[PDB]
Amino acid sequence: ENFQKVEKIGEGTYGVVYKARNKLTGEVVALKKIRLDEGVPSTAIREISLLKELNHPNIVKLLDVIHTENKLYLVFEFLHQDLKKFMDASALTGIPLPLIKSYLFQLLQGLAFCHSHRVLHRDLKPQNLLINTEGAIKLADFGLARAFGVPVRTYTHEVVTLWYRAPEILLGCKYYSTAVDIWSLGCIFAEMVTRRALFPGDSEIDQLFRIFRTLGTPDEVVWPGVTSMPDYKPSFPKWARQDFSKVVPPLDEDGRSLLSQMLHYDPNKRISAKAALAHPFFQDVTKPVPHL
Ligand SMILES: *CCC(=O)N1CCN(C(=O)OC(C)(C)C)c2ccccc21
Repeated sequence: ENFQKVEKIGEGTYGVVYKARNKLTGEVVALKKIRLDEGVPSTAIREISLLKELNHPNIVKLLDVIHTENKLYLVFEFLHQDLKKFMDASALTGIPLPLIKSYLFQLLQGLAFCHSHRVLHRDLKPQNLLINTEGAIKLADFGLARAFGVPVRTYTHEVVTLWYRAPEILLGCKYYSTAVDIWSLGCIFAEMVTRRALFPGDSEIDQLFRIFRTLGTPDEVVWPGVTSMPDYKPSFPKWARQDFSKVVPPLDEDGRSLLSQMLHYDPNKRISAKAALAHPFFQDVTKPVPHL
């Protein structure tokens, strides 16, 4: 083939991922084979084709797409570590706040770009945020969820995490607005600051109830229309809202204000990526070099 395996990077949502070298250019890449349940779906065709052109410095670059033997191989730029591993590596000391702020600022730039082209991620999580040794962070697998769907289990039966999923998806609404990615990024922001996942649910109802226990059980006052969501139940227990001061210490008041806006229940109220970039939390943002 055009690409020689270097080693297995891991299992992805849709198939195995290898670090590979392009024979002709000598470039090293992450090669994702997409295994689906007849030919590639025309939905997958339309979506993947848009992704080759959706280029930004905070989006992992899709270098090429090979479609052969009725299967897709997506060839991505290679980055050496993900945020999940970097957070685990930093658990004793935590990621320094100026670096958290830089990462959040760059991720919001990537989101602002994709959202302005009407593309969303829908499955943001620390595993698909990739970092280099210079200070950049990039969104991986952008757009793959609309192209292929989000499965309950991966092809190797691993459970797809619910910890970053927005409440409107958990309540069964099948319209995903760009707000779903702001929610996930807010959860990741809180996790970087506190060194603990914010809502580590292990089932859809456990995920919802963890959200409710922190933010209050939603009602029509805070989220007009919530009681019309397909999976809303009037019998959900009523929990009161906790103050964010207890949820993300030692984050400052600007950071807590930004977080609360990214975690509004109503997707119509939730801050957009563009507005979030103008928030005073980023007034003193810098681009540090990480240790790793
Ligand atoms: C999943 C569809 C959706 O966008 N919905 C569902 C209900 N909803 C809403 O306002 O419904 C009426 C009260 C107008 C019937 C709502 C509200 C906020 C966000 C998303 C939705």
